[PDB]
Amino acid sequence: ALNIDHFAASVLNINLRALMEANVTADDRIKALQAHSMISTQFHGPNQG
Amino acid sequence: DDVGIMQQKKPPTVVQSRTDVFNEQFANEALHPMTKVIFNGLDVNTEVQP
Amino acid sequence: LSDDFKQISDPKGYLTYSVKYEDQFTKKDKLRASEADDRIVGPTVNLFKYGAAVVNIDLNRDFFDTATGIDLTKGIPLVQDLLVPIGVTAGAEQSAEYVSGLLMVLFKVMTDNRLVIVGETTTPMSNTLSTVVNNVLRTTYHNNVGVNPALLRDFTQVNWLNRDITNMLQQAGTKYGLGLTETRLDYVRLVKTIVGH
Amino acid sequence: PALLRDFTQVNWLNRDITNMLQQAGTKYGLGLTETRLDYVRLVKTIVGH
Amino acid sequence: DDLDEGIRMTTYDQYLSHIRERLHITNVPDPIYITGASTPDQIAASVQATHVAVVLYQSGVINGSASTYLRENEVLVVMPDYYDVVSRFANANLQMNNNRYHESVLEIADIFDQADFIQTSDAVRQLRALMPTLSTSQIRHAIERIAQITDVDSTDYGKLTLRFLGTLTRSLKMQNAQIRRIRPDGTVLRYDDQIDIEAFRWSRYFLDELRLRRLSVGLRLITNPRIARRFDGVRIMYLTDDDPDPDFVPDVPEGYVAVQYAHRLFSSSLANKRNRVTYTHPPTGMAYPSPTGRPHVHMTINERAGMSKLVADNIIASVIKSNWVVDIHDIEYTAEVMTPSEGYTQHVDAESIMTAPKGKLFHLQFMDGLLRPEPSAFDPPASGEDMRLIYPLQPISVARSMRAIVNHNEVDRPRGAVAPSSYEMDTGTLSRNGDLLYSPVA
Amino acid sequence: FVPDVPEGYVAVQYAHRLFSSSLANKRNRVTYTHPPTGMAYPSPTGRPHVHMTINERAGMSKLVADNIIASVIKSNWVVDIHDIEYTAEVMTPSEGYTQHVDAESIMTAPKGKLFHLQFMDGLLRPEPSAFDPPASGEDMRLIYPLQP
Amino acid sequence: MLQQPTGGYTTLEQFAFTIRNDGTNATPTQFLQLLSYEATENELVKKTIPTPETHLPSARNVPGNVYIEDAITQALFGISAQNVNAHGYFSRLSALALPNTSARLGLDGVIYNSETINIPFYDPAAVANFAATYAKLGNASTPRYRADMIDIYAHVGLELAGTDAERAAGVMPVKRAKFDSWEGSLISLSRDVVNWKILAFLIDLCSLEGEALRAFKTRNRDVFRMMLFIMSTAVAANVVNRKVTKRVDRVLEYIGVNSMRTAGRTATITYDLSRHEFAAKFLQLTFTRWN
Repeated sequence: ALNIDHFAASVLNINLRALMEANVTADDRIKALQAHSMISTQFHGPNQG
Repeated sequence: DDVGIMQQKKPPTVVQSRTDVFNEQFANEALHPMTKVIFNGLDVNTEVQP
Repeated sequence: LSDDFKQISDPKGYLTYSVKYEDQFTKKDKLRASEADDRIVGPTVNLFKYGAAVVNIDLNRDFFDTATGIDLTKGIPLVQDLLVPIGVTAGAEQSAEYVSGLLMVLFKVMTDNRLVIVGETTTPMSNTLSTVVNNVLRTTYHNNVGVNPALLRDFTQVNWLNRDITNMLQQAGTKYGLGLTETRLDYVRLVKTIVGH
Repeated sequence: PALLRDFTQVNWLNRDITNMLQQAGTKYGLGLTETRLDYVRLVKTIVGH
Repeated sequence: DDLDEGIRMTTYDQYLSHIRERLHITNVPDPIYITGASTPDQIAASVQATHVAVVLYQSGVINGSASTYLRENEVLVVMPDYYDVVSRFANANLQMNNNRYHESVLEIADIFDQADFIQTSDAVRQLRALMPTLSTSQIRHAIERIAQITDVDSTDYGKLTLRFLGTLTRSLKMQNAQIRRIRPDGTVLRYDDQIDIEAFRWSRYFLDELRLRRLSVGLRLITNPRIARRFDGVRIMYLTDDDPDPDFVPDVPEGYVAVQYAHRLFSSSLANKRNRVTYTHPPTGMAYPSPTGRPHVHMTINERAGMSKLVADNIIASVIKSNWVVDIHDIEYTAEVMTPSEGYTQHVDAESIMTAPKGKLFHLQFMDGLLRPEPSAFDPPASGEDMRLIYPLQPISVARSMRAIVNHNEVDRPRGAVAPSSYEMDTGTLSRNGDLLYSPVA
Repeated sequence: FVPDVPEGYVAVQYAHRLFSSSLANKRNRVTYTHPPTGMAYPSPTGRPHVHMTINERAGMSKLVADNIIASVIKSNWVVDIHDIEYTAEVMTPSEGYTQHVDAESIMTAPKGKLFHLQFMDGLLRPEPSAFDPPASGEDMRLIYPLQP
Repeated sequence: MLQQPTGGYTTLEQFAFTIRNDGTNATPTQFLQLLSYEATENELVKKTIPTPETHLPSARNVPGNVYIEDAITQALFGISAQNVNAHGYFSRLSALALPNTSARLGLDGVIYNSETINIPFYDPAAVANFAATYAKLGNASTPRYRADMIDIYAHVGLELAGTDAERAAGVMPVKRAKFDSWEGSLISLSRDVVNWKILAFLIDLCSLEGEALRAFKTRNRDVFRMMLFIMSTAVAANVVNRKVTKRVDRVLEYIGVNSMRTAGRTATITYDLSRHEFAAKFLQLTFTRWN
């Protein structure tokens, strides 16, 4: 509970909800890499999730 | 319950048996909790994704 | 006069506290209180710093010192010589150096002679204390400061630990409090008066 | 050849000594056995070893 | 049963030393002899006069009605030597004579209810039995050392010097030395009531009230389960897991055959083309020449001094390659907990744990590691890691007021964290006379 | 000599799909699956007795390509390879062994390579004496043929 | 002691269970409806359960004042528990089933050696039959004794959305749960269930007999369904939010199948690998004993 006005307080709250909610796992970045190399290249590493 | 920032402490890991003839003796080793890796110099994952 | 026993300002004690800190567990809330809210419950806060691994009790490293042969670096009272093989030379380390050291720590406690003297004592005001630390103090706390759990009733950010302390100091089964307390042996003049601290 | 009743690697010999020495017939001993005290002075004099 | 009641047996020599010289101070007729016939009537009536509550056993068989009078009235019997108690009273109908066995306790000599005597308590005997054994010259040395540490000179304590003989030494090991009067013959007389002053009535030789009251309080700190930090024995196993706290005794698995270690069950015999050290299974009588493939057992080494180096290697290899559970006893160690961060400072070997001298106590540190931050989501994995080889079975967790004063997110305790007990946080009140009492409860 | 599958075993195939990385306790560790039951087994210990056969070493992540061998020594795992060529030859009791293949170069090497092994014969081996103090230590075999 | 009430320890009312439906609390019966069920073309078969090996860890008595009841409730429902399956706490508990032991289970859920006056507990016989059965969970982790997981979950589902003609029969079509939502609702209910004193519901599930049991199962059929749902949340794989009208809705992806991980790392509570090892061997005991 701070002392900034209700407009800026509303802006920061809505800007935070879309970051927490909208999800992108490590796998989604690993799925994109399989589209920029010779087909059949194999990726391993960071846990899917 | 949180992910550490500063580096931690290790046993550390050591390599041992590989070839097709061992003839081990079980002498020494660490009674203290340690780690033993089969393959020499692994840890291969150099790609960083910004 | 004969003068059998000598007097001291503050008592020592046989059992003390130890700690092993973890230098990576710091809370980002720098809390604050009053000066009399600080003094009474002060050094006890700096013995239980947030992020302490183990806090155990044992024999005092001071009272039983090398001036009386007693040596304890390991946690076990080890004396150098008491009972030993005679014709044969002594060993570098023996288990007998313990049964003999535990016999020697029993000697020092027996030949004791000390009288506690009220010294330094100061009195705080009701306006300068929290309503939780106010009831603990009888009227006058002994000058200097003491270490004790429950003295840190409401001064730790450790939210879980704060719970059991309040529960145990509520069930009427226990009552903590430091300072000048009421006594049976009172006003008994021995050139000077007997008070209970 | 009795004081080594549990110090030899040779297996057959070990069990045999710890059998005829353990026997309810004989027994082995070493060192101070008893003492003869003095009448008037009251000190140890003739010791059996 | 109940491991209590029944009848109270004591050896005759223990009776004469403590009980006989103490009931003798008062003017009570010596304890009545147990009758060969039955006297379940006056057993306590003649015991009433003596106040001792003990009855001297002599000869014959104790009656059936006298067998139950001893059980109910809490009276004691002293037999010269107990090979059995069967024929002493002939347990008639129920089973007692020598079946449901005895136990071991202490009396503190409370069966006087008479003050000014029996000052010391139970715990002083425990310390004496805890002691190894002291020889005459060892006691003399021990007296000298404690004397010279405190400035008190001893020019010639405990020996007589005649000018035409030299320097003859006496012993210094008395016991309950009650200064009494000699008769012209030399034979010890009696108390000498009405004469002798009375100052020679007792006592244990200490500075009146001051020492006896100081010793009484100080003796209790010595026998406290927080000071005694010398743990015995170590179990050695090869199960591989990570545990938050130390003093984790890994219980023996479901189905094992517990074999007593012998200097015989390990024999050397030919297998294949070479000579090998072979195990011999006691219940089945088999070979197993290989260091591996042996049936799992629960070993227990008592003598870790006579074993050859080859036997120790077999023992320390079968634990690894066959999941054997081995055990040691003569090993003595002082354990102290170690913080997760930084790691270990000293590491020992599994070969030195089999050759260490009997009476040389080394310290081997145990890792705590209860509070340790787990790794991040993105990092390299692991491949078949840590194997731990040693385990305490004392157990070691002794002195801890509280442990790990860090909050787990958010308002709850971390798994396996303790708080201070409701005893070190209770300032009581003085006695109705002289010492500290509790709250009290309820 | 070709040692077979001892007794209670189950033959499973290989796919990188059954070797995934997961989290247990406080560390990241490669986890098995065992398709006929679908379990976890986060460590190279307590793994059910399998007869895992590998057709090709293609997508063998060097970490999980190693973890199989580490499980052979601690769970009695019997594994297979089919694309390997070798020209091993019989050797006499004396002169022992000279060169030997590594237990890691036989798992993460190019498919085309032809490396040779070295095998022992020992029928004319000198036997031990009559009365003698036994020496300690034993000797291992990790790679067997199946032809014969 | 409180002796024991005939008809349950859960008919006492001093300690009950109320899910916090936002600003206003409610009853478990009242909450279940806000959820509807979507039948998908997937089918599960009710698989029989294997018996539990009898070999609870031996008695040790390390001095810890162990919060056994607190630890249990934490792992199943607790939000990101740590070291739940460590060996030391259970071993101490198993001492409880022993006839004639100075070790009483506190009413509040804390175990003691000897006793106390200021604290009332459960009569030694009620706890004796309790620890006879839940001490076993202790060693659920061992390679040999360890319990299943990918199959006990064919039961979770029938109960959560089990139609009555479905738990009458054997097979139930794979359902898809969806109910109204308040955004932080999944974590919010999980934060709340942790304080139910779930000890009370279990220490009487082994003491109640032939008739008192028939009445117990027919009343608390909800208090069970509740902790089952909150538990089945961590397991199912995908959480999809539907934005309709002015409403917002949470869909739990598949009630009856172990995805093996994640659920939603953010939208819900997650299960580590030392959790499937635990919650599994738990359900293997309550279910069997339950039916």
